[PDB]
Amino acid sequence: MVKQIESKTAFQEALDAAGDKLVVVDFSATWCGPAKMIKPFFHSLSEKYSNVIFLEVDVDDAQDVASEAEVKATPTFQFFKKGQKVGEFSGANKEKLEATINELV
Amino acid sequence: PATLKICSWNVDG
Repeated sequence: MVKQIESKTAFQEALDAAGDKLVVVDFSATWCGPAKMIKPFFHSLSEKYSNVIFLEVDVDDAQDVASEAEVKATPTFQFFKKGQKVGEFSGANKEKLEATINELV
Repeated sequence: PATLKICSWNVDG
């Protein structure tokens, strides 16, 4: 399902809830139209890979989570597994999410 | 220097 992380504290809890399941994190800015506009593929895929947990993160309302990763640009997607970061990339490319998920699935 | 595909943090928000 989809989980919105409004704080780094919840980010740690969500990583633990995913367990060994893949975990994608979107740092898109909700205030940025181009970034939020690309969320349908990220959010829509949640049911495409229900065996994968998708997290949505606001660099503005969830800046504590983004500051931890030192995000230098949005939208940025980060992959976590067992609470371990194994991949990250930037650029408004929704299809790229499909390949990276396939890569870490 | 500004790419529509990317949002810059230089933004006050």
